[PDB]
Amino acid sequence: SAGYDLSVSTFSPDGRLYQVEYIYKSINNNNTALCLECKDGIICCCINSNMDKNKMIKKNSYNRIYHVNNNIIITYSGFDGDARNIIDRARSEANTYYYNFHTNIPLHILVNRISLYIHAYTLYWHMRPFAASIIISSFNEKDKGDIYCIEPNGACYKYSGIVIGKNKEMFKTEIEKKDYKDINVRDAIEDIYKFILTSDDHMNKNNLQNLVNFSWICKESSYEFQNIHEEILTPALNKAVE
Amino acid sequence: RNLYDTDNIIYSPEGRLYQVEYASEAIKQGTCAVAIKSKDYVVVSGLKKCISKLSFPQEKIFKIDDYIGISMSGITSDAKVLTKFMQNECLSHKFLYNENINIESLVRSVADKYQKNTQKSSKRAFGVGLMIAAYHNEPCIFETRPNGSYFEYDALSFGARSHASKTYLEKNLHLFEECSLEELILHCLKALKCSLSSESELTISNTALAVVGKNHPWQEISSLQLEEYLSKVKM
Amino acid sequence: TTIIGIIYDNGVMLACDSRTSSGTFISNKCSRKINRINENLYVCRSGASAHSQKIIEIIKHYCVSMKNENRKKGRFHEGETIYDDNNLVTKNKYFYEDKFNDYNPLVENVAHITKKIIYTNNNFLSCALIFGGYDKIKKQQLYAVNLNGSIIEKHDFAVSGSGSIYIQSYLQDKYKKFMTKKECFNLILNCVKYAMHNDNSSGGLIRIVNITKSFVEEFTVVNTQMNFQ
Amino acid sequence: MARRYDSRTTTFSPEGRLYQVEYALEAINNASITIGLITKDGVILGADKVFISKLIDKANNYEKIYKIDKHIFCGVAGLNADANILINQSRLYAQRYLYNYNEVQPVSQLVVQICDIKQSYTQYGGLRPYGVSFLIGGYDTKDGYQLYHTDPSGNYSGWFATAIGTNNLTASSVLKQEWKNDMTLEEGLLLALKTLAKSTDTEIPKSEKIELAYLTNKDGEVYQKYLTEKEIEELIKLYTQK
Amino acid sequence: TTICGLVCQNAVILGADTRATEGPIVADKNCSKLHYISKNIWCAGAGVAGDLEHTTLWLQHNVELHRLNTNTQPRVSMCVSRLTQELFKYQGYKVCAIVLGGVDVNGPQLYGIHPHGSSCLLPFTALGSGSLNAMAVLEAKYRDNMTIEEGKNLVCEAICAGIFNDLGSGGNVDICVITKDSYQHIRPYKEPNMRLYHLPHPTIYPKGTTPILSEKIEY
Amino acid sequence: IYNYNGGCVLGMSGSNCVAIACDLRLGANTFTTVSTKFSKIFKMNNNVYVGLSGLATDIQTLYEILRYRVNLYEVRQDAEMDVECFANMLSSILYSNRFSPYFVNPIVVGFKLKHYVDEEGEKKVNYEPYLTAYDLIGAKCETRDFVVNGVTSEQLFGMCESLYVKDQDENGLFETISQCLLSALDRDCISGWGAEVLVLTPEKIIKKKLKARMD
Amino acid sequence: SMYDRHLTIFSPDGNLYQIEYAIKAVKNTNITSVGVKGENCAVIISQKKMATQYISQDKLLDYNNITNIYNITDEIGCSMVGMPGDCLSMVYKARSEASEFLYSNGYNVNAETLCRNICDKIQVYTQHAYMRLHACSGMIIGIDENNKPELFKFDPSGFCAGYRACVIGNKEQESISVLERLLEKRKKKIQQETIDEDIRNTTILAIEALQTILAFDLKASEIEVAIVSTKNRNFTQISEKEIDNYLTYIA
Amino acid sequence: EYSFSLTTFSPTGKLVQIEYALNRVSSSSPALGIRAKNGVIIATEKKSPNELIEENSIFKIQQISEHIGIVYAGMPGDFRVLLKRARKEAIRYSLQYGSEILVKELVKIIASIVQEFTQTGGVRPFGLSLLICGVDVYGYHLYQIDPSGCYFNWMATCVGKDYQNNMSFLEKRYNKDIEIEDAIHTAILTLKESYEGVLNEKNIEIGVAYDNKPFKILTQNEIKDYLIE
Repeated sequence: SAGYDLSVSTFSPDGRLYQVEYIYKSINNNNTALCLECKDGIICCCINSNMDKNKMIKKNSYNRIYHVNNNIIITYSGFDGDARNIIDRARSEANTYYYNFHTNIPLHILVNRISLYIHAYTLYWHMRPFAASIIISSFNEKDKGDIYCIEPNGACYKYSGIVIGKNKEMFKTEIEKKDYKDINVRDAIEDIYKFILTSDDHMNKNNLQNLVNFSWICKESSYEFQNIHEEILTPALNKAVE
Repeated sequence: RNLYDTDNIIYSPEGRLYQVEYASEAIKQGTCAVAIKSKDYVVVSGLKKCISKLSFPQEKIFKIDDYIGISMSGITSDAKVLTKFMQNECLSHKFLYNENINIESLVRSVADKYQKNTQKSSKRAFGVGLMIAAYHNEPCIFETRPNGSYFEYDALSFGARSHASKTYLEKNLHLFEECSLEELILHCLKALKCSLSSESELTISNTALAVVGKNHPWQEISSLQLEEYLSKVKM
Repeated sequence: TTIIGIIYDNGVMLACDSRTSSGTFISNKCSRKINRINENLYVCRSGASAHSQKIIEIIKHYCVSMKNENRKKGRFHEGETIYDDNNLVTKNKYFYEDKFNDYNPLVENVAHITKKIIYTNNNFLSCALIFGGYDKIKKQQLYAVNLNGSIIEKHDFAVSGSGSIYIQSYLQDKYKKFMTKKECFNLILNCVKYAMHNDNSSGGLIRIVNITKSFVEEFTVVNTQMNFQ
Repeated sequence: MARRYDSRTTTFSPEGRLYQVEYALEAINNASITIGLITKDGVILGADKVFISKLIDKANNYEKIYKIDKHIFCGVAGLNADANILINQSRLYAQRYLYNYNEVQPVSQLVVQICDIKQSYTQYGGLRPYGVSFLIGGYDTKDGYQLYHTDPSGNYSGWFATAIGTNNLTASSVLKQEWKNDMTLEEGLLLALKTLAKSTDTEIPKSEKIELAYLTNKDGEVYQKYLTEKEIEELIKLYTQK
Repeated sequence: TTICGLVCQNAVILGADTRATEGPIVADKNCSKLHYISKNIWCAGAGVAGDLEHTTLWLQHNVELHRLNTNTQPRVSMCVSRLTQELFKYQGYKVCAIVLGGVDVNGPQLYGIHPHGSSCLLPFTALGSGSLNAMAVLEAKYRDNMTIEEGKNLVCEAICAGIFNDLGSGGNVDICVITKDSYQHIRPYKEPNMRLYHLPHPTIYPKGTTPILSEKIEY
Repeated sequence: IYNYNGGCVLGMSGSNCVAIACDLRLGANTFTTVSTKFSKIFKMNNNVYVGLSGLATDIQTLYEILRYRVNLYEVRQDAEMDVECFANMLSSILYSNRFSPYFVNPIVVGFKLKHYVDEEGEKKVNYEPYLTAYDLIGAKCETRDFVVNGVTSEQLFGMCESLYVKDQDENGLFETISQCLLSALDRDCISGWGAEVLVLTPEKIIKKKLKARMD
Repeated sequence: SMYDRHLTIFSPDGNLYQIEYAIKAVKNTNITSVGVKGENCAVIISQKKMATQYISQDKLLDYNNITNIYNITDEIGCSMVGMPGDCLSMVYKARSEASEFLYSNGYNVNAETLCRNICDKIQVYTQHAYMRLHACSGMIIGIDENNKPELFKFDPSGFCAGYRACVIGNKEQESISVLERLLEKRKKKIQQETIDEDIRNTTILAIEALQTILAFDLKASEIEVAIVSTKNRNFTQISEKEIDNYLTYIA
Repeated sequence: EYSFSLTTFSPTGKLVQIEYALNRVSSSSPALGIRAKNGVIIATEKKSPNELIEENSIFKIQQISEHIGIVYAGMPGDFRVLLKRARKEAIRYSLQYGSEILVKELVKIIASIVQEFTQTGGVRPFGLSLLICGVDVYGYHLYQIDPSGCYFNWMATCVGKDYQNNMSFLEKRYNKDIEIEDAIHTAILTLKESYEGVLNEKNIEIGVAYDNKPFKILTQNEIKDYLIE
């Protein structure tokens, strides 16, 4: 830390590479993002907690749920600009694959190419490393869904459900209570609200039709990306407890 | 602090990019600018700055396309680069195709122009925040921060005494149903006056104001037309 | 030259003559035209010999690059064990057979390899190719890459080369929707032999390659034609 | 951004000088000494071989007096490593002039070419200067025998006798006190030994040491260099008269 | 320009003529058209001698550099991919039909390159203007697994068929045997004799005219 | 090679000496002469003589390059450059312009300079002739005896074949190459306005300009 | 200046501390990967565990995905251990070389040439100060053209020695002793009639070494082996059903 | 702004970064070169390693060309990039001139490359010293290239750790007319005395020129006969 934490291209005497763990505390002070697999389709979640005091944003304008190829959900938790740079690069790779192969890019190599693009910035004097943790998901019928989480400095890791953001420790401990791989996707929306109401540090409280927004890729969406229509959110807002 | 400030690359031990947090407060020194979104109109007003009582008031409101206008607040030189970029973008789209540029897509096209000046170390973040107010098929207001970020609002304020003007807007929910622009333009002008310092210059015919709406292309409010609006503000 | 591809019930069969003629002179007999790209798909190459060979070299490089790229990380199919002649009637029928690396996780689709060509020879390059191989999703399939990079999936059969026109209607008649391996071999053998009897681009021996779900078998046949009329 | 890591090698000092050139001059003030001498017969260059070991070949080579062209040659004093960069460069210059104008390059024109490149590094580029300066003696049909002394700064000067290197003052003093305007070749050679012996405060040279060369144009620019054997006679002659 | 080569039981044999022509006339009767690529592979070529001679030099030294960075003996297929990519880039301008044969971890393999970049593995071949004449006698007499001695004199007949029947090829024949251990390159091998030999008649010393004689002695 | 600026270059090898010869014409068009001093034989080195024949623009332009690189090689070497190293350089220089050729047909003539002991008290040894001939794209047509290029290449081949004998001394070799050149230039109407035979030995170099027919 | 932060600048003792620090970065993951070389057979092991990094460790990750073993071509495989991003970047560079070598030379790259080419780039990092070393040390196995096994290890410092029983991880200081000792038992056994006994002489030898280098129990779901022996020459990951079969040869 | 020299003149007029590179060269295994009447010997000691390593897989004495060997003493990573770049020059030279490159021009070319990294920006000087030996038409040669880039002509030299007394040992045991067989005897002895814990077998290396024979590296069978004395 004694001058070894200035540039991303220097190793500290204890081997740990600074300027990257500082990013990790940048994303961990950002709005949380959630993504877990069910027996019908992946359901994601983004709780825009930092946008509660503003009271001026359009109701459901802000959205961190992006899709590529109409069958791959990409959500992030970090700098909303740096991540948006990657999505356009994720879309570029998907386009580049189709121009060559007549086929949507398989997810397991989309996360590989994105992991290299994100990591390529952690190798230079000048370049500023990205400050975004990327969650990528896709569901198929012959093979069930799968979730990858591309942290800063590469490290694409396959999950069965992940939370990244400020309270990711208090969300994981509540998600692992139930094996959601056997839980339906319609009734999993109710469950994640109970976590948002409780595990969120009073940022969201009973007025969250706008702060939190999310989407699935499930059978009722024909295994294609789809934001949940508002007529399904409110039945899932039967959160009246105590 | 002293070490984690020199370049726009180093992250503070709390993960904060100081050199874009510092440029994010250059907008906090520009004069106030207020945008109000009606059901089918958008009203943008900004306070021009006079450096001396001989100088002409500085221009605050800029026209981008037929139905797109902005109101910068920050470093004037940096904004002039962005207006030229936006103007050359709406025109090219109206040339390559025959449509009007998608305002949502145009904001993203300028929101990542902020970004490319943040990854590198030979560049600096733009010191200017914009107020992209437009009517594509529905009224909409955008705002771009010096760090790559943009949001769709229902009302804004920029910098100087924006907290004072926001209080007026935060407590006014009428603006959605505020048809009869007369009733809406007063709401914005009252908001701009709120930020304006008392025991100082009052809102005069040297404060910018423009509208855009359903069949109302981006137009300035002429001083003869504007003059009576200021009169109802005094009420 | 001539080049055939027939899709039978449980595989695809590729045949070709073996002769590179250079203006009414054969530069060499027994020139390979059924080129292996990957263990599960092969390529029939025609047109200008220089162009086709140098395209195949590029594609093999792409094929290798994309085969190991779409390799999933861990271990798969832990407990699964999904598995399953012509006896020299045609004289001097050489033969050997090799087996795949099954389940098809690593090896890539034929459609993937196919538009490499368009992306590569959408140029001023004269070569017409026929792609045939097995695939995990679309079982057996046969792509015909035309002169300027025009692929269309041929669900029944594909022909190319100079001698194709001489058996265009012979093959359209003898074809059946689901032919067995023996019928397909005889059909594809007689198609080439007839395309050779009446074309001065007739090969020497003819090389027939069969792609199935779990193996590829390759034959070379040394025979001529003698009509009785 | 390596701004903190830069040395600004091309930046003026508070007193209007350049520190990198200031130090480069110091580097060439600790190198072996080189002597230049113009006689009526020809121009004499003689430098001192810094001792390394008796295992040095010292038969067919020495690293102080190189050949730049058939009519130009130099005696280097400074960093031997980057001299070969400038020697090869000046060899290219003297051979490209002959390529364009179909005649050998005048000495005064090669020097300005090799001094422009030497100066260019201390003008722009952020690179270190060439810590090397060498006398460039040569014969040109226009202005006869010439002798030019270069500098890491890039500014040269014509001379009749110069003694750059370590202990140059004690060798310029003897040159200034004994350089007659009109000298014969053998007379100049003896003077070169006298100034080389006195510069390194030795009464007699050793011939496993300082080496000598000259031009003495004989309408064909003979350009001879001494093997050690011929210098004993020069050493013998010095002993007889001194 | 009559070059040929065939595959034998455990070695490759390359044969070539010795004659370079401006087209109406012959330049020299002894031109080494065989070329050393590496110790275990040799190449022979036809076409324009300009592109032909440089390409082999370019190929030999690239192979040698490859054989240094890598620590194994060069592969025959490595040069075929190297040449054909080089020949493919220059669409057809670097006109040089080349046969290169050698041995590697695989069997003794022989490749016939073509000016447009095409290549093919053959058991026996022949290029040049006398290729057709040389290829005929090759086919009439070639067998599989010929002994080195028996296959060596077959090339002698293969070349001599092009020596005699073709105008553009003639002179001595030279052979190279590219066995695994090393090579054997025999520079003269044929071209019989006993014609009317020219009587040497040197003009006497007091001939010529010499208006000027600027004698000088150098040292 | 062009009829424009018609000129030929001839080289021959003796017992222990080599002779290089050329014609001195410089013809502007095909049938129009402008100079008879245009020597096409250049001294690359003490025992490396190159003879350039063809278009005089490319004769001079190539000669500048050859002289610019031989000097660069020798000066960087502190060693005399030998023929077979120089000869291969000329082959690659011509090839580097494969598609914008130097329209010349060079001849390289000069001794080979073996370097065995020659005795218990000697250092260097006897010399070897080393004749060689090229074309515009640089094909090293090395030959143990006479080599020719130019517009009279075909005229010179016939005469040299019928007059050259195996080994000859300096006096004998000069006469044969002179007769092989004078009577070959007299059959060309675009070259041969005066010859320049240059026979050189390990010790001396002889320059003679023959009284050639000027027609 | 005092900036030994540069990737290249020699410290006054002649050392590049960044190389030492990058090597320390590989040890920090405390992931041990072991590969041994036998007769016409080579095997390689990793640990299938999360690299010791900032992110939270294994809770919902499907452990099948977490592997330290990749393959470069159909016949060349590697085990990169280091920072997960660098290891992923190293294989893609490695894959390109073996692919480019094939296209440019018409035959598959040697297992020794691929790592030498890799080291020729890791040197470029070591010498250019504008970038940073990949904190990745990898082990590469394969079969040469003589049907002989090959094992090579490279380091964040460009160094491509190539062993016959190699270990990478945080215990290489003492793992060099056991591996040397445990490999002598197969030398003391001079039966010399092992006909394709890679299954019961080499793979079991490597698993024994891992059980001894680090003193856990090696559950079959937390290790993985890969073998490029002759008669396969394909670098196939050995399935879990027979990995615990060797783990049942504790007897 | 990213290309500025990191090697700058110290106030006392010394390229201090080079002095650091020479410190590390003076701490590596001693390489050694000796030239004789009819050949050149380059020898280095490769410290007795663990039995895990394959000794032949690392060789500090590599070969540049047919008659030009090499050995280094420094960082092994830089030797490979320099050796590989040195072979290109030896091939590029031969692609112009027929003959094999000779040592004097090869050393000058390589030294110009070592000097470049000393001056150019953003890079560090090479941390090694080379001993290029070869056989030419101008006899035998033995050169040494410093990290600074300057090269020296030697008759016998050392570059490794404790080369001060190591080279002093050679001075009293070397003469110009030394037999090549005796040269190897002296080369072994000087390495033997410097190597603490003398076990000079399996941990030594020799490369010989042998009077215009191709450069050959003596395998250990041909070395044990040189360790008797």
